[PDB]
Amino acid sequence: SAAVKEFFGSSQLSQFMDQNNPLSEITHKRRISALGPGGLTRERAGFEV
Amino acid sequence: IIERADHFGLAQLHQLRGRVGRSHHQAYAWLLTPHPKAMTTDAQKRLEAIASLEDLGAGFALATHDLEIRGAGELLGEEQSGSMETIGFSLYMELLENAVDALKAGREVELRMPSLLPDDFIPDVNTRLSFYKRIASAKTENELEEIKVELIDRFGLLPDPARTLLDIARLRQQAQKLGIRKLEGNEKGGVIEFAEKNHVNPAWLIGLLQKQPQHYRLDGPTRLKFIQDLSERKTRIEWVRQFMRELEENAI
DNA sequence: GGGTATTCGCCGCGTACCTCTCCTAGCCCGCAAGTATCCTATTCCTTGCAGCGGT
DNA sequence: ACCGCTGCAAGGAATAGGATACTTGCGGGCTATATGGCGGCGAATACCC
RNA sequence: GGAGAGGUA
Repeated sequence: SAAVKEFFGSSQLSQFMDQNNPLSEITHKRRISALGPGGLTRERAGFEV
Repeated sequence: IIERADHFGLAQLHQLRGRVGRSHHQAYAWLLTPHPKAMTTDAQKRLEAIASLEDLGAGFALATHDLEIRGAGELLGEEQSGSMETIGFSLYMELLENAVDALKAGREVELRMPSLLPDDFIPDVNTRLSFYKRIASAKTENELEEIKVELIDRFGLLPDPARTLLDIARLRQQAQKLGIRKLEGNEKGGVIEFAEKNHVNPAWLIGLLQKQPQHYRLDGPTRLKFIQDLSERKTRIEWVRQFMRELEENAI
């Protein structure tokens, strides 16, 4: 329970939903991030990425 | 001589000790116990208390110790011994006086199922008792309907115990006219105990017996055993209703 | 020894503001709440062998 | 003077409910193991003379 | 008060 609940409720990928548009929800759901666990960091990325 | 006195209340131990003597003679009272480390702590406490008090007239100090060690129970309810978070005496006297004053200016088809008016239905007791009297004394289905309408008007929805009580009153009213003195029922079946002079059509009764021998068997002069898997209270109620209805349609 | 090279580890990487969520794991101990055996009432019946009328 | 029948015993289970102690369910209230960033630099070794 | 996520110039 802890192992799963901690991840879903609090993780760097389960984020709030922008909802002030249908378009907002759609485009947000299709997002493709490169950060997170196992991913590079926002503030140490070179131009190539 | 108590062979194993560890598991006995203080009241029981004192009472047993009170059985010896009763005369001019000197009487002993041995309370044999197991090895003390095997005894439970409360057994040690009770034994040390009972052996602590060996005097004439000590039955009241012991009683007042058993109280305030086990505590007085629900003053208005059951569970005489124990804390039980009982209501206070000031509240009890107020409620008793209130009920008294309100009362002064006033003034079988058993089926092994609850058939009553639950407390959540009618809080005060006098109204409950009055409606019990009214339902039990009502001699017509019309008056039972009037009682039902009064109940719905004054308290709203009828709990299952209330509806079972009302339909049991109706069934008893029908059976009183018919002649079945005691109609019984349980989960497995039931017994019809007719009167000395019932109004059951003999030919139709024999027809029922010979069409369903398994469900109608005469065991005695007026005892008819029927076997039915009466799992549900509602289904039992309606099966009995239809049984008695088909009976009265053929009544002679 | 010593001048040189090579490695290793430390230090450093913009401002201001807005929205949101979430801040230890596990044990223990006492409360307290819910249960298996013992006597005196109750409703539940199903057998065993001798009398016994009656012929 | 033989026999099927009736009746007088025998044979006990299941609950109520006041006891006695077991069994535990719990909740508050405690204790106690990495793998996508470089750049610069100075200090610590390596080494081959 | 502190962390993390997102967002604006």
